[PDB]
Amino acid sequence: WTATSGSCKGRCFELQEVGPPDCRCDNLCKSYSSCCHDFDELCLKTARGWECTKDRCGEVRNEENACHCSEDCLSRGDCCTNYQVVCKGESHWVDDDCEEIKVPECPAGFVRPPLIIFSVDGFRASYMKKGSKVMPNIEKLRSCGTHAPYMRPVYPTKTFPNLYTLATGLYPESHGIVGNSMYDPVFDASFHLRGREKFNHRWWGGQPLWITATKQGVRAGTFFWSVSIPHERRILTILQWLSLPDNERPSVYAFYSEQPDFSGHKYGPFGPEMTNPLREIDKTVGQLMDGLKQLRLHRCVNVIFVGDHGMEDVTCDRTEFLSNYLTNVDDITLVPGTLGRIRAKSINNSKYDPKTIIAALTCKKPDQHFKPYMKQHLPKRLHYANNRRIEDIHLLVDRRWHVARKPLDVYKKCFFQGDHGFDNKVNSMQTVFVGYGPTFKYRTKVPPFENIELYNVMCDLLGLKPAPNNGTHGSLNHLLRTNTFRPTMPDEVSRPNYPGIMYLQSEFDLGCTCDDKVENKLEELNKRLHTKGSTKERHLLYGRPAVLYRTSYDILYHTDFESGYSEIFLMPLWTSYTISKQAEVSSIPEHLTNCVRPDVRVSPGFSQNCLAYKNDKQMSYGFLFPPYLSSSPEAKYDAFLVTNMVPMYPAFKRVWAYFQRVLVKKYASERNGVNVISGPIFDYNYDGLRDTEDEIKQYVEGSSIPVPTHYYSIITSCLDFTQPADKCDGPLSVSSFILPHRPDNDESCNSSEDESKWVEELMKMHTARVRDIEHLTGLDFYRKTSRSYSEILTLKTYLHTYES
Ligand SMILES: *[C@@H]1O[C@H](CO)[C@@H](O[C@@H]2O[C@H](CO)[C@@H](O[C@@H]3O[C@H](CO[C@H]4O[C@H](CO)[C@@H](O)[C@H](O[C@H]5O[C@H](CO)[C@@H](O)[C@H](O)[C@@H]5O[C@H]5O[C@H](CO)[C@@H](O)[C@H](O)[C@@H]5O)[C@@H]4O)[C@@H](O)[C@H](O[C@H]4O[C@H](CO)[C@@H](O)[C@H](O)[C@@H]4O[C@H]4O[C@H](CO)[C@@H](O)[C@H](O)[C@@H]4O)[C@@H]3O)[C@H](O)[C@H]2NC(C)=O)[C@H](O)[C@H]1NC(C)=O
Ligand SMILES: CCc1ccc(OCc2n[nH]c(=O)n2C)c(Oc2cc(C#N)cc(C3CC3)c2)c1F
Ligand SMILES: [Ca+2]
Ligand SMILES: [Cl-]
Ligand code: NA
Ligand code: NA
Ligand SMILES: [Zn+2]
Repeated sequence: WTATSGSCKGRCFELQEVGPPDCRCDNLCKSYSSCCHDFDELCLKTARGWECTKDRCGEVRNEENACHCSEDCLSRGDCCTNYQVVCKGESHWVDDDCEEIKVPECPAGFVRPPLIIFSVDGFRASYMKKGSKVMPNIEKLRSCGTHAPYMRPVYPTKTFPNLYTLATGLYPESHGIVGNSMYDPVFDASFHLRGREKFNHRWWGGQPLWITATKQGVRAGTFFWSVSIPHERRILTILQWLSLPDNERPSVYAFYSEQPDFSGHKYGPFGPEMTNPLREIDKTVGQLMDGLKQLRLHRCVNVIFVGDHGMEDVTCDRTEFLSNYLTNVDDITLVPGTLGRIRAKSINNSKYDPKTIIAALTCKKPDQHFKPYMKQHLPKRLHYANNRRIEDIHLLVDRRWHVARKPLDVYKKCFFQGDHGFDNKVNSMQTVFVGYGPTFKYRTKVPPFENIELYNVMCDLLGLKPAPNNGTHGSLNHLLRTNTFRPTMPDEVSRPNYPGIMYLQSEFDLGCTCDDKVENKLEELNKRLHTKGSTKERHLLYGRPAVLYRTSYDILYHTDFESGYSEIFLMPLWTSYTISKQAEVSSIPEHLTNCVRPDVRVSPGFSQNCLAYKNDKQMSYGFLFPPYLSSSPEAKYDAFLVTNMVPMYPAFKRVWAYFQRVLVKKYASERNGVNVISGPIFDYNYDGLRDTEDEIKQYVEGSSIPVPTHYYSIITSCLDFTQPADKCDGPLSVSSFILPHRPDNDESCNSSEDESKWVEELMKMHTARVRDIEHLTGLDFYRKTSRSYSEILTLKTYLHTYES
């Protein structure tokens, strides 16, 4: 209940939220149906429109006008944004040459440059180039400020998950807005875009920027605008707040446009109808910049022009129907569209079975435009699993398509030509970033980066300490002129042991055999040197990874590779090796097919054994440093050490062998040498974080050998490919993957074909940031390069997408 009989007189767009049942006058009151009786009259004036004309100049103030052109409007702070242009011979900001803003140029009483976040819904990255002719204001921000050619949104590429990621620096699984639609089973409550339900605090985790600012004594304008407030009024309100006195004035502001997303859904991303919406956004930007210019703030304010997601071509006829797949279609609930989420229709139905639903959805039709996953099997780069609101069964839908339950859902709900939501690496989903102002760089292009990184920089821009978040603070220092955040490398927690030869062959009873009894002071001093690390600068090119948790591990050196071997998990945490352009691939000799060799540096009790793999009918093994890439027949023996062995399902060994035999060498050819760091990942609780030993759900049968959920590789080389990977003077180039360790290749519909037809496709889908591998392993990579730490942080956030 609201006592709407109070008044908005002198309260229009007040910053405090007034408590029920007293009537509100804030930019949220419309959404709560709680505005005072006179809110529209007083706070939503429209009389005479939004622009000054010559004949209004020097008018007598008339308080009913939307905005003013009277001589007193500047001190009142309520001129039309074009007042100075029309009435005072000034130029529009867009017509002014851009000139570097070397220092903030702020009016007295401004303690720091204010930040204005201009957020646009559905603004696809390619609009910056393709619409540049109709967006002169936005083109000026982009060209004169700092811009990325695109910015990567988060999955799902939907509005609220992405806006709240911008706000919090968190993945949707952590902030809680995991879709525009959600069921929370703990609260037994549903989230929808309609009504006031979405406003309930329980949906929104983490700490958004406006709360971060408030808690630390920086005042914030309100980030949510009711849909019925016109954009001209949003801009006027922000400009009015900016003329508040010092003590009362916010330092951070947000504007929001529902366009171009609204039209894009109707017309498709490049419908001819889309030019108008783009012009209109540009005009709104021009209003803001003109208004800042009037207030003498245009060389003071940092402006961020930022999108939430793009827009793809999607039409009703491109829908897959679960009714064509499932017999039981009425026993499921489906969240539909550009992603699918499935759960049981009724939690009383114990004939519900995820295993049979998944199997009925898997490679059933030759052109099938979606792929089913248990959420833990989704590419780790998506970070879309660790929340009770994410259903176990997920459908990744091909770009340009929808999934729906039954045909009737689509015609009793073509009425649309655009949509978004797809995998966040899809080009049509990429969105925009431009920063303009004293703290941003001048005329600077920066590589694409992920929207999860922005919260940190927004905190930097405002002098705030960010709340714990998923950005990597310092990874975007290259966007900034000043206010950089200079992180230190984390300290190593566990120091390695360096074991020498400590065990005789006969102390081992591993049930392994090797035909290795095939054997000089020339060639033995040499082998000893290798085992002492004489070739380590070749194979360990960026220093040893630091272990950031308490554990017990051994550094093991070899001619061809170096490893950090965990006595806890009985396998390497990491294995590092360099493969030059000239390296040659060989096979595993016939006599060495089943060769496994005890490592005389490591006790029996801290070794795997071959009996375990013989007895486990589901589990085989592979090796981390590939025997195929041995530098000599004698070196090959090192590759068969029990300390280089890792448990692998036969199905996964298909993938791994092809990567090791064929791809590594292909990457070395193309990249002029690669350095490879490979290892296991244990994430049984799918939280994106290294499991502790007591979190492991599966072992090689009868043993203490833990089964990895994933295997990773980090493949580094010289960004200037004229330099070989092992003699690189400059910046580095990286690609990584985190391949799921699965007992079948059901994910790959073409997997009965030759590995050359499907394995690299799998790998690309499981592309990763080095940073994702750091979280999953507790390791810190690139500790010793000649590069700046911020640059290394940027490298670590890099994602190789394979989009064109
Ligand atoms: C991306 O960035 C974020 C932020 O840095 C990372 O998330 C952090 O990860 C930490 C580890 O997972 C986690 O730490 C835990 O905090 C628990 C206290 O939780 C509350 O307080 C925080 C701080 O303000 C708050 O943010 C939390 O908010 C969560 O929950 C609310 C309501 O449910 C949501 O609104 C909100 O969205 C958020 O949910 C998300 O996280 C939770 C987990 O917190 C998930 O359940 C959701 O799926 C969702 O993703 C909370 O209100 C604390 O209790 C934990 O401590 C346990 O474990 C340690 C082990 O060292 C031990 O000392 C304790 O004994 C304790 O164990 C006891 O409880 C166990 C579990 O019930 C039980 O089994 C034991 O027997 C014990 O009794 C833990 O320290 C931190 O909360 C989050 N922060 C956020 C914001 O999500 C994220 O990891 C990053 N991702 C990647 C990939 O890098
Ligand atoms: C850059 C970060 C950012 C910018 C703009 C944001 O909304 C802008 C917005 N106006 N009107 C509208 O329909 N939309 C989506 C935003 O989302 C929210 C902000 C607040 C607040 N305060 C509250 C909510 C939930 C719905 C109740 C969401 C957001 F996080
Ligand atoms: Ca984990
Ligand atoms: Cl959704
Ligand atoms: Na076996
Ligand atoms: Na298959
Ligand atoms: Zn949309």
